[PDB]
Amino acid sequence: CIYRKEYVPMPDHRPDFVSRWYSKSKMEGLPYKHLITHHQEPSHRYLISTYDDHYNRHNYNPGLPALRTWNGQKLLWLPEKSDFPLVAPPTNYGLLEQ
Amino acid sequence: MREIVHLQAGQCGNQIGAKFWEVISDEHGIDPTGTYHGDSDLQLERINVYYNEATGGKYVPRAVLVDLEPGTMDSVRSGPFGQIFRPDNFVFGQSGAGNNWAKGHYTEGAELVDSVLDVVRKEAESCDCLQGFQLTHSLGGGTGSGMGTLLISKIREEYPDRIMNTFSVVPSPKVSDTVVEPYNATLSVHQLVENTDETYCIDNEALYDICFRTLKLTTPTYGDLNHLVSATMSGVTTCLRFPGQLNADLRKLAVNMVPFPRLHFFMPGFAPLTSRGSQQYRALTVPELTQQMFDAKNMMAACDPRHGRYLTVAAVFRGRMSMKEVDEQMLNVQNKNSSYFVEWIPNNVKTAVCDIPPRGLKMSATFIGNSTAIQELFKRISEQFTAMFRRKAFLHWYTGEGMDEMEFTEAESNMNDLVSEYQQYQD
Amino acid sequence: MRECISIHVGQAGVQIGNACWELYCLEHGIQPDGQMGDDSFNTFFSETGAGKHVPRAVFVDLEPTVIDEVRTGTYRQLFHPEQLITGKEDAANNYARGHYTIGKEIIDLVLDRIRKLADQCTGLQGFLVFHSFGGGTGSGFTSLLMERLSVDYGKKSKLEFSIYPAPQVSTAVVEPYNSILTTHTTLEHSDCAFMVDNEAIYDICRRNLDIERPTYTNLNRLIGQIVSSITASLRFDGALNVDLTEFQTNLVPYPRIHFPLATYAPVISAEKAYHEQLSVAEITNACFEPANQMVKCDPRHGKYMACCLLYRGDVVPKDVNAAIATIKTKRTIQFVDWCPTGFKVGINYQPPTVVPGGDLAKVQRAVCMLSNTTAIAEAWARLDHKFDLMYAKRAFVHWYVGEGMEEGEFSEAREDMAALEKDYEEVGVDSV
Amino acid sequence: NVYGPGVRMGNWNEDVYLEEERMRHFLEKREKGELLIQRNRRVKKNILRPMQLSVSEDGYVHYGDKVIIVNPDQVEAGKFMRGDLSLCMSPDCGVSAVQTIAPMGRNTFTILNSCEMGQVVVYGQNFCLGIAAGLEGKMLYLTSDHRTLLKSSLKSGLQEVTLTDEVTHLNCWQAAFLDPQLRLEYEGFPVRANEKIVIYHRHTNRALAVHRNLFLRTYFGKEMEVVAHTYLDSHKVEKPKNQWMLVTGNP
Amino acid sequence: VERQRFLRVLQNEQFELDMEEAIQKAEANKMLRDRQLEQEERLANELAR
Amino acid sequence: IGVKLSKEEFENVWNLASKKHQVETIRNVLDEL
Repeated sequence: CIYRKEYVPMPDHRPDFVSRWYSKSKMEGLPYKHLITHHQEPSHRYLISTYDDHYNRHNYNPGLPALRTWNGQKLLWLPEKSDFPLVAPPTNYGLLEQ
Repeated sequence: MREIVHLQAGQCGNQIGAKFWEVISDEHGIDPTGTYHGDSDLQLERINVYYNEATGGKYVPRAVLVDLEPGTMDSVRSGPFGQIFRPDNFVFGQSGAGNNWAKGHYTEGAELVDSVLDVVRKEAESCDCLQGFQLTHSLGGGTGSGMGTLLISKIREEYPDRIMNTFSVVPSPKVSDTVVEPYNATLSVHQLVENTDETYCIDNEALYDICFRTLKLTTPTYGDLNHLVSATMSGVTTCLRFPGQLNADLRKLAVNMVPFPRLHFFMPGFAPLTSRGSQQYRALTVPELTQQMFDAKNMMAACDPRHGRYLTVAAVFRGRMSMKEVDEQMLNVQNKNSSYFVEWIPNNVKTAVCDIPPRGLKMSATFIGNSTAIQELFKRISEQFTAMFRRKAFLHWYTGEGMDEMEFTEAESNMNDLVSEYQQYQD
Repeated sequence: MRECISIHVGQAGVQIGNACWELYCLEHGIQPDGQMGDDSFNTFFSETGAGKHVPRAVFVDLEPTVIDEVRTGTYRQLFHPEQLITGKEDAANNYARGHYTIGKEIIDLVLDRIRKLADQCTGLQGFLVFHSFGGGTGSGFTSLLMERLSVDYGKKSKLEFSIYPAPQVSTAVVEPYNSILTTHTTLEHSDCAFMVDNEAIYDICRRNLDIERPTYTNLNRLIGQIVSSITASLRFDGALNVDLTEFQTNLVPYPRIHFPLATYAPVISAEKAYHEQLSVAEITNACFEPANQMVKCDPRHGKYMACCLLYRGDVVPKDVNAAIATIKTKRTIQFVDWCPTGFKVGINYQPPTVVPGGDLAKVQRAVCMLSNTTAIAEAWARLDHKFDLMYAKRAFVHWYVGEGMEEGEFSEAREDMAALEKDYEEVGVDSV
Repeated sequence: NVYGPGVRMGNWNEDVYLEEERMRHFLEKREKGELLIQRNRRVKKNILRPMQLSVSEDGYVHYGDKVIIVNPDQVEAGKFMRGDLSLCMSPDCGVSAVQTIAPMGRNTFTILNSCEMGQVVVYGQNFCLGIAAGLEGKMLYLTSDHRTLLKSSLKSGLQEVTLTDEVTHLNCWQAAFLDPQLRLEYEGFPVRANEKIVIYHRHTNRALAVHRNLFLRTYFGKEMEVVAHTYLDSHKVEKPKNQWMLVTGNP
Repeated sequence: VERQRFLRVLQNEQFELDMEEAIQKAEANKMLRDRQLEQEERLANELAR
Repeated sequence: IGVKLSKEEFENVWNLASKKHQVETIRNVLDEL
């Protein structure tokens, strides 16, 4: 009969597991979620606060200590203003220790 | 200096707070194993705002994580951040509501409210000093709009003193996703007015613009779009968590933004956006950030802001900056076009400062606005509403589990009188 | 723990559930002898101490040749010894025998095993009936069960995939009586009645898949894939999953509207799939062409009311919004005034697993629309028309009166159809 | 409408920059060695070290003899692991039983109140079982404590057995005979190598067991559960669950 | 269980894909070029000779 | 021509070329084997 014709068993029609797992990240995109909003140049530690920089830190170290040179094209006294100091490690003050 | 209690519900909100509770984990240097491996001793300062403690030095959030379906709760703790969320802070049923507001607000989403009400007072009484309640959900279904906007009526029964802030998702204008949206959109807007203070309106047609026209990708999806909303969240409360020049908070924001008992509907933004090709060709300074945060193309709602006026405008800033270049460019933009502000208020733009941007940005901002072209989002619902009520279509999902027509015909007389307030002050 | 206790009634029900449960045992690791990551096979497959999964649905036929052929086929060790129910006599193309005598003699073991399944479950959503309008076992036993179950288990979802008789061509002589009577007795106890035909699938199996001279066994797997992309949301994960309540609450506006039309979009063979480009737009514009409906009706004579796009596979969710947005800008696709949203989308990501050496290929994007239309009243007009020509002669009625039921059901089963078409005409107009 | 990766159509340029930066970051990670592949292969190579046991000059076991711990195939329920399970360190560390028979370095136990590094072992007498992770070079120890309300095994909730660095008296085991009318005659006899002997603790007097009925999916895929609970029948002799054999290498 | 397993698994997938495909393609191309060129060179020169 | 070949490999290549025939033959036998 045609039932005994068509319903011969199939040993070895293993279903795939891979297209579902890849459509998951087609929708999601797992490492992509900082490649969406990161900007400019990659950088791990960039961050420090204003009291600690201006007061306790005593300001930038490798910059020009006295000279403020007036440039040619753009009309500006930059080499003090242009730095916007970012020297050294961030604000550490001894709380991770405690 | 407070803590923050943050509520999440719906199939939406646990796919939005999944991105929210990991930027906060990024900015405080929180690894997904629970501990802290940040770099400074600045991040560890106000860790209490979002992170209770236990033994071993690990920090677990204040997360409330509720949904009728167990469909998405299998997906949020199967992410990278799975051992950072709380185990007994997943509250669920077995059935799913799915697009109706009867069995969210009265029966099937309702018996679990006593399983959300008695988890809040386990934690929100153990917090020493709270600023208020936050919520993120979608109005478009039956578990955010069914349970959360029910609970928004419930938790404001206890504490009237604190401040309700909301991260709502109104339905999109053009292409919608459900035939029964202008009921669940209609009934929860009339819910929101009495019991919420700064209601933020977010769309996905206005965000599928930004990942296309501005940031220039070719496959914008949800995970690409959930993160710009989750950039806004930590860009809001930047001064209760970090020092700066002029600190603001969620009670400083409400005084300078909402004048009125009823004129309290908002519109958000987020400033520094560009492509991935022009990453080094731009200069992230103040004359670039201010130039785009006021523009219509950089806005997270269905607002053309030129067609009306802003009564008020808020802001925040971050990053080691100076103040004169943020003193005059929000003074020029009030001056260069008086057409897009109303005359009877003397100032409009509030300025707030911090010291630190999100990790990777250099300087940041977050635009928050009380425009009166947000009434172009509540005209299309009331156009869609009464052009459905006139044929009385679909109303036997809405008499079948406990509501009447009198919960209906008064749920537009709040939407009419809202727009009847916003049109008085348009010119 | 979200099971779907399904019912298969009649020769039609067992002969389509052969291929349906073929696909359910195909897509998992389920062997055809009980034995065997994901644990979403516990929504159709129980356990024991030997790993042996046994399917949780009921098959009824009073004409036991098909059931004994199943019992002696290759699928003997897998089905339960008891949820396959036989008689020794058929209802034999009448409503009286199936509804009053042969239904009454054996409805109780069906209801016993339904109660055993329903109290061995934990998380049943509703009831899914596969039956036949045009026969004896699939109509009388069907309406007897759908009274005897809606009196007990009350308000719950009821979706009926129904093998409707063909518009022109036919198989048995007196199908108008046995269509009209069971329609009148199903309309008060239905929730959603999905409708399919046979020559309307023969047309598509000739003109799309290019195979000529097909069988019932080559027609059955297209319904066996339609039901699987219907139920796929519980079956695997996704982005916006679908419970059983949203069809029944998104598709029917009124008490007596509930007759949607089914259609299944990406129909093509193996030698042609590798050279055609499976775009989302081309799939969704094939699915609206009236040469691609499973029901032989023309939608241009009426208005749609509500749709349900249910996806499967590698959906790009922006492109679905773009596709609906370019559907909505056409005048050849018309809508009524009162539904301005008029759509629903459900999502799953798993690609459609296709039987080995079939007439279909490994599609990566499956679309099922289950939309309702007011151009099914035209289909009901013909089986009232045939009844009008037949009853005037009082032909064939003695077979009906000679097993208990009166002749006075024949007037009310036409008054019901007249009021139903009155409903369908008064709903689809404009109000001004 | 939509094309492939490389053809110069449409929005290709910003995506070219995108996979350029992702491809370069992935190459930086592979060059540094922070990728899951090379970390995982290094870990598994340092676990599955093909190393050598010690043959026995007689039938008997001495101290210092590098000796496998294995449980014989049994002929109660229909969940079952096929035959000769062995005791293996399964980290995440943990302890379980795996379908293996070769010494591979997470199998290999060194027999450690006795004194001499070579000394014949007897029934009813305390000893310790030692194992070492790769490059740590410090002796781990087989332990199990009296059951509390917070310290229970993984799948079954009986007394659990684990590995610890420290030294105590909750590390000493003693091995006896299964035939219960002869152990008081066997209290001082030397123990032959490959014979079926019960293992019990000295502080709890419970015994180490293998649960062939619940499975532990690991990275290696080989499955069982270990615990300590003494089992007896209705005839009150010890079941085949508790029999253990301390096999040595062939000559 | 599923979460951790599949996460690590697909991370593996992506990385492998990338590195393997790039390296293999590059090697194939350059090597084929070199072989064909040199073979042609020697054979033509010798035939001419 | 740039190919370093063993003596036994050259004898086998000549045998395979003579079996292939009732340069092209030598290059084809070296490519196949």
